[PDB]
Amino acid sequence: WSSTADPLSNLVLTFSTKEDAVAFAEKNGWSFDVEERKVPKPKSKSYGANFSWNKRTRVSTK
Amino acid sequence: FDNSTYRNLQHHEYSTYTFLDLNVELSKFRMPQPSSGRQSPRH
Repeated sequence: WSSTADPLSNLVLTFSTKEDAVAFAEKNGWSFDVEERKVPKPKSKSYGANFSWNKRTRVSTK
Repeated sequence: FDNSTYRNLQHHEYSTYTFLDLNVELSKFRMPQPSSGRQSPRH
């Protein structure tokens, strides 16, 4: 079986904002690394572009 | 004048290539085709 010796291997905490997590870590004395949230950028979708008269976006199959 | 006979008997003499022979014959009557500016959508 898989054996461990550290008691915090399963500890995961949930927070509403980054600032809340930072405050909790600071008041508990833990040094932390923060990663900014990654949000997918808005994209421009066009179903008509599948059948362009002169562009490369025209699809060869459906 | 009479409505007796049937006037569509010619299609009895149609072979396997008649349609494409007619297309070949009409090839010289057309106007130049428009162009999209490419050779293909993958060019």
